[PDB]
Amino acid sequence: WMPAYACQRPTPLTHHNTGLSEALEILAEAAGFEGSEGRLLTFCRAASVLKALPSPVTTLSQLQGLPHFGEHSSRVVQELLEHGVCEEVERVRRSERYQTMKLFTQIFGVGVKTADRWYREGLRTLDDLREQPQKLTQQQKAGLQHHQDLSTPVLRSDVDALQQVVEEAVGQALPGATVTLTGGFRRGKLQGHDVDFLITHPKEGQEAGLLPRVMCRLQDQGLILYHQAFERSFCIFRLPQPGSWKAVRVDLVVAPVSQFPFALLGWTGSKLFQRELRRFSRKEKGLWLNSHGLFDPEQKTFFQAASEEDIFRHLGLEYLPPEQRNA
DNA sequence: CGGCCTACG
DNA sequence: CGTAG
DNA sequence: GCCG
Ligand SMILES: [Mg+2]
Ligand code: NA
Ligand code: NA
Repeated sequence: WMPAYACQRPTPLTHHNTGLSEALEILAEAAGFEGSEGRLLTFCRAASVLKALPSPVTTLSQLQGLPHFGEHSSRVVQELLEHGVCEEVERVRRSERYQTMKLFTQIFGVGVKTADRWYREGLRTLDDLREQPQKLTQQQKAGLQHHQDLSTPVLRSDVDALQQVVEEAVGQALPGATVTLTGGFRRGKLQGHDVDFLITHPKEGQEAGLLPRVMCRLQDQGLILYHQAFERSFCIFRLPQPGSWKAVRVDLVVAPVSQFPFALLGWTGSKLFQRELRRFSRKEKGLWLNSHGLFDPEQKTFFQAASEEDIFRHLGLEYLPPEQRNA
């Protein structure tokens, strides 16, 4: 009844099993901190299955037959239903390792492998990292410098202000170029931790060289605190606020218009949705999907898509609008 | 047994 | 390695 | 951890 791939089922933003999914996602995150991407994926997938259910799970029997629920994920739900807590989840939550790995990997520029090395070296707090700055990349220095602001929710009012200044810079750099809001905000989220924009031009080839021109124009307006030929720019903007400013993470992506449906699909997410869609494409349909195109490795050809709907159709999938891709 | 998404900076 | 969805 |  419940399809096994997340791209085969609608997942709305608001759902009925948040307590259960959040517990499984703690175990997924902890699996990642220990270097087990496979266990992370299973727990992510199991959490996502619960997000797609039409009603609250109140009895363990409601799990029978569900994909990605085996002995371990079922026991977690069982304990939560019977007792309101899962001992394993609580042990993880309270552990110094989990808390510190979460603290460090939430820094922009720091992933699991870097966080784990620092943990093994005895580091535990952000001030510990600040006390040893030669051990930081430029990206990490920027992540730590702006960490307070980057932990503040980005609101819709911020998104609208950012879209205006990005549209102004893009228009100065290339008349006729367009700016599309992607990421979680396109899926209907009201808050986020960053803002994602996709930039193109209707005439194929005119977007060559656009992103450096856009960045130069934003920097000369004093809008850029941090950035790295290129097509993805991971920025920190100086966003004006009444009497002051705050740092905000902004991603700017350029795509030629021939690739725009693929980039729009990829950058709209969710992350799990897109991993599942790429897995489905290759494993079930024998086609290779990324944010540039959909490749048939037998014919050695690329699928010409005019819309996201075209891509779903070519993959034999029922179309899902962005607000149902919240896997 | 062995895969688990697939890119760019 | 980091980043992204 | 789950499954093809
Ligand atoms: Mg985002
Ligand atoms: Na990080
Ligand atoms: Na982003």
